Amino acid sequence: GVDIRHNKDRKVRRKEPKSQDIYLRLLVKLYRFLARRTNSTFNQVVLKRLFMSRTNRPPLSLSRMIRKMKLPGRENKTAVVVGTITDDVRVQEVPKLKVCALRVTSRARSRILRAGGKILTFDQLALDSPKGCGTVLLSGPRKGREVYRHFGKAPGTPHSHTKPYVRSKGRKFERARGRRASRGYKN
Amino acid sequence: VNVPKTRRTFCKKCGKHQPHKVTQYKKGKDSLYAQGKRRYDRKQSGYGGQTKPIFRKKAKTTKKIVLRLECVEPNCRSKRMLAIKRCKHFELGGDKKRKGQVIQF
Amino acid sequence: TNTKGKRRGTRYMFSRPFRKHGVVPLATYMRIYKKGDIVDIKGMGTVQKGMPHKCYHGKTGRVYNVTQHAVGIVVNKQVKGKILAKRINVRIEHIKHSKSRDSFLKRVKENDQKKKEAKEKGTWVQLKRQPAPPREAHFVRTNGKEPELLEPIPYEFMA
Amino acid sequence: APSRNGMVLKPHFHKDWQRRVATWFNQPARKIRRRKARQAKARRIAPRPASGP
RNA sequence: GUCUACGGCCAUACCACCCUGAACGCGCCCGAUCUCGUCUGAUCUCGGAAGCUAAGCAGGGUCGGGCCUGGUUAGUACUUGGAUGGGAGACCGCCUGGGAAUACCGGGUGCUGUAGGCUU
RNA sequence: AGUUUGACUGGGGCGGUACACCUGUCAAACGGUAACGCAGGUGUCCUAAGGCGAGCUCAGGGAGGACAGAAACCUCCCGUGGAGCAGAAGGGCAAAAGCUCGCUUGAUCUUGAUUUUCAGUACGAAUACAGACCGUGAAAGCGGGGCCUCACGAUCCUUCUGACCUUUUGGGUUUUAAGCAGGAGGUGUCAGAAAAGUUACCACAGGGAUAACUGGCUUGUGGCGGCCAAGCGUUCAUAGCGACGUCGCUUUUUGAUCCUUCGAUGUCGGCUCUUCCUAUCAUUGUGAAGCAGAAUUCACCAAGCGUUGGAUUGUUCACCCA
RNA sequence: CUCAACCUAUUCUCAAACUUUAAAUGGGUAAGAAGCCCGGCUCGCUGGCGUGGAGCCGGGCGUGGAAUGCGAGUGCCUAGUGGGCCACUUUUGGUAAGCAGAACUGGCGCUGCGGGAUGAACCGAACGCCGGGUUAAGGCGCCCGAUGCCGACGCUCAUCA
RNA sequence: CGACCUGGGUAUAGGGGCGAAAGACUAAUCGAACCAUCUAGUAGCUGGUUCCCUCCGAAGUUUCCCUCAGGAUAGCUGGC
RNA sequence: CGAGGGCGCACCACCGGCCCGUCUCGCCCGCCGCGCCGGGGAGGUGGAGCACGAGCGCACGUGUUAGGACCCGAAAGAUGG
Ligand SMILES: [Mg+2]
Ligand SMILES: [Mg+2]
Ligand SMILES: [Mg+2]
Ligand SMILES: [Mg+2]
Ligand SMILES: [Mg+2]
Ligand SMILES: [Mg+2]
Ligand SMILES: [Mg+2]
Ligand SMILES: [Mg+2]
Ligand SMILES: [Mg+2]
Ligand SMILES: [Mg+2]
Ligand SMILES: [Mg+2]
Ligand SMILES: [Mg+2]
Ligand SMILES: [Mg+2]
Ligand SMILES: [Mg+2]
Ligand SMILES: [Mg+2]
Ligand SMILES: [Mg+2]
Ligand SMILES: [Mg+2]
Ligand SMILES: [Mg+2]
Ligand SMILES: [Mg+2]
Ligand SMILES: [Mg+2]
Ligand SMILES: [Mg+2]
Ligand SMILES: [Mg+2]
Ligand SMILES: [Mg+2]
Ligand SMILES: [Mg+2]
Ligand SMILES: [Mg+2]
Ligand SMILES: [Mg+2]
Ligand SMILES: [Mg+2]
Ligand SMILES: [Mg+2]
Ligand SMILES: [Mg+2]
Ligand SMILES: [Mg+2]
Ligand SMILES: [Mg+2]
Ligand SMILES: [Mg+2]
Ligand SMILES: [Mg+2]
Ligand SMILES: [Mg+2]
Ligand SMILES: [Zn+2]
Repeated sequence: GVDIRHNKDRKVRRKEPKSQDIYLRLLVKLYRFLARRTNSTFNQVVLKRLFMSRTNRPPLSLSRMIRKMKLPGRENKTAVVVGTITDDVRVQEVPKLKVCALRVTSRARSRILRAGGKILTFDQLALDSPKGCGTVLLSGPRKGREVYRHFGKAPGTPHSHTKPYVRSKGRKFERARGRRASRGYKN
Repeated sequence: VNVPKTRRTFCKKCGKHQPHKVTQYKKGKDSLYAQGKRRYDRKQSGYGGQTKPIFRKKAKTTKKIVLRLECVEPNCRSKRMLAIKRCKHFELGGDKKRKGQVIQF
Repeated sequence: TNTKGKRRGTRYMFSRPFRKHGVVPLATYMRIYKKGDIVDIKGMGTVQKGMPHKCYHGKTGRVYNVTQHAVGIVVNKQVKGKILAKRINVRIEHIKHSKSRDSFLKRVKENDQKKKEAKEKGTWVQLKRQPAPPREAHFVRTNGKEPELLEPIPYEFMA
Repeated sequence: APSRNGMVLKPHFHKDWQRRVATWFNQPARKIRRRKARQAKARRIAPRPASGP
């Protein structure tokens, strides 16, 4: 026998979408071919993102996209997000944007198009830039979710600022002993 | 232990060290209208007997002495609670000890 | 079973060396400790204030904070299956500069100077250390003197 | 017993709740019955407004 | 070649006894008016300058004690890892690496920083 | 009438506390490390034994000095601490941390960080800071308790202290009550129920995680041997013995342990009956003697054959009669 | 004159809770680009000082500053377990124990296979279903594969080998 | 020949009765009858727990607990 | 292909900044109520915060829990007969 350990042999990663959506699987076929037959690493990143789950494909807001596309040298580049583009009602001026997204909210789409912008699907992006040249690959905030407030060190340990799980918030719900020096301790 | 009847210590109201009269704090009488006493009396009324634990397993033989300090400034009679360590015998303003003194025969 | 006393088992650990009791020499108070230098936590027992715990005696750390009489040291401690970096406040009597970092800084300065000089002189020189190589081939003269014959001695009962 | 992180839960199922359970399988029948009664009342008060005063 | 003031390392610097000490210096030394302390101007504090190197101090000495550093003890004691080695065991040998401490026998007996003097 | 009647534990009970802590050792030169391991300690004590500054030097010994002596006081000399520092122990400490004085209250008011146990939770204890106000000292500084390692305590309730503070339910005033912050009253089973027995009249769920009987390991104790040979044997170590020592064997004693068995291996003795062992009482054959004979004693080959009748006692054992 | 005590120089024998000296094995750290070297700026901290320290802004340096091996980093949810036992060595209590209790590594538990006749743990070696070859530990009179070698040298006679 | 035996009729009913007393007897049940229900009472304890192949693969340890046949906690595991 | 150079997603570490509580210090401002009125600043510190949203609904899986609660099992307790 050989002296090796087999507990890390199988790498845990998406090799395909768990989704049964046929349009998603079709453009997965398209970008699988593109990744295999081109040297571009953009295609590989896009394919692995297409495999991902919804929590790993967070929505990207219009404001965040505009802010990332306003950076110097990104003029006339295509903003590519593997996910949904969301309207942000906190912004008032929408510039002319060339955009490729898996999904676009109806209000975001109307705002982008009335601002003179252009919206593409991923097959159109493959026909436009097959190697992903002239693109800005964006992503929504991956940790912008409520669960990440509860993740981390336990709430009852020193120097932890993680939210606890409480059915209600109020002065009677997890505020006395272990939360203030007057009631035992605080940490 | 023995502590003098006066000491010059910090007064929070004045913001500086002032003389203070030192006395021994004694627990006041129960109000009978404190909310815990009211709840206890309501709970005890009726049938059911005793409804709260009765300790009856004492182990400590001493208490932490509490000194009641009062600022001697007439414009500031502010009081404070100072706790000293546990002692079996406590004296306030006793006679000072002497070093080169004969022990009484 | 064992007590949890802070100085349990330090009977020799915090004691002074033989005929080295008394007044602490003042160069120890004159040493300069900056942030980022490496110090060994000894833990002498003449001074009781600011004394490190026994698990830090013989450990080396990096200074991160300097106060009037003490320093803050980031020192690794192993707790079962994890190593974690503790921050301890130690008075300067219980630490001294680690000379491994001194030797390494000397070697870096030597390497930089030698590289700058070697580019100017033209030829190439070796900068990495290497492990002790196998011994070279050499000759051993006898100098006309026959090698001495060695014979194991008989056994005799000493005492 | 609590298991790792969680929410302290207080279910109100200590009181023989299974004897008092109100199923709603008669909800579509009740909607039909009320609708028919409304239609009959509207027919009864023939020109008067159906909803009432 | 040395000393004084302040020191770093803290006996190669300590301890015992003996010898020598030029010049500055350091002292011993003279006194209690003031300053200041005492049972006591002994110590401490102060004002001095007749005398003296007797003492401290410095240097040297001693088949000196100690201390420091070597050899020896000794590849000994002990020890990492190995064997279907030995032995009834107690223990012991070997392989693979590391490796002491006494007794005993030698050598040494302060180096030095800053500031300031003396030494033709 | 309802309920309770702790835990650990070489079974349980009784006994102890190894139940919360501290010192040295175990512990195998980092740290950690168990046993109802060993040697001990703790629930306090202190207005100074806390804080500064100053000045001194301690234990012990030697040599002297009226009463004065082995110890009363005074003087000189030696004195690395051989004393003292509240206590257990360990560490530490000499113009100290000890002793004596002087002045004092840093043993005060605050926010955080950190260390120790640790889950890197709390408490306790501790370290380094920072902000106040002070103490002392000429000052540098030192001090927020005790030279360091122990000396202690949640929720709820109560009590006190603090803000010309918040609420007290339609508004306002005033009592009252409720809060916010910090002390205290305590849980020693010391992360903290409010708690007496008995059951052979007993019950249930279980446990070979755990005792009482066999068996197994062991053999202290019991029993049986050997080696040495100071002595006993009128003399003579060894015919027969064997002190001081020392090496074994046996599992017919009693302990030790808890491996098997608690959905059960019927637990003393006797009676009945068979077989086996030898460490041989007799009988066969021998050797030795302090073997004249008779009797007896020691040893060898040796378990073929035999080893009984009764009084008392449940007895096994025991004792007596024959 | 003798015997004590006392002192001095020696002498025999020791320590888990003694120690001057003091291993082996062991524990920590370092072996660079987050580094090195130049200039400059900020500061309410510190201060004789253009001081000190820290922070910040530019610039230049690659011989990538021991060996060897390996792809790493990071998050969420989470079952079972929380009776252990054995062996080398260290080691405590005990007369000892297939006893009770620790340390280290490995194992059994969870594990079959070759060998130890037999056997949870010893020795070898870990396992998909097969063919060929070769070994380990162990063996080769017969059981029972293999010495049916003209094996080498000695030792030993046991009426409990 | 008696505090004698016995039929039938009556009275006493469950924490109650009755007992020349044994916790005896009270419909083969008595240190609290029997019947139905609350009730599928609770059980840290015992027993059982149903198809295949493939891959990964433990713990009997730390801390706290009226904790010691159990839990929570960290560790070790798997999956994503 | 490409030494170098640039813009830098998400995410991570760090430094700043902002909001509420609470301390320390301090000087201003506002007015149909000049007040025991109201607002502001700097420096620490407590918060399950902000800092160009990620949620909601539905379905499925796993885990925990209350329920007969994976299945079977007491000795008992109560009500009425
Ligand atoms: Mg595997
Ligand atoms: Mg202290
Ligand atoms: Mg209507
Ligand atoms: Mg000498
Ligand atoms: Mg060797
Ligand atoms: Mg060790
Ligand atoms: Mg250790
Ligand atoms: Mg002094
Ligand atoms: Mg302060
Ligand atoms: Mg407890
Ligand atoms: Mg058993
Ligand atoms: Mg015996
Ligand atoms: Mg004789
Ligand atoms: Mg049977
Ligand atoms: Mg039978
Ligand atoms: Mg025989
Ligand atoms: Mg064992
Ligand atoms: Mg098992
Ligand atoms: Mg395994
Ligand atoms: Mg196996
Ligand atoms: Mg086999
Ligand atoms: Mg065998
Ligand atoms: Mg084969
Ligand atoms: Mg064979
Ligand atoms: Mg054959
Ligand atoms: Mg034999
Ligand atoms: Mg009875
Ligand atoms: Mg049932
Ligand atoms: Mg409890
Ligand atoms: Mg069981
Ligand atoms: Mg920040
Ligand atoms: Mg969960
Ligand atoms: Mg059931
Ligand atoms: Mg009951
Ligand atoms: Zn006052």
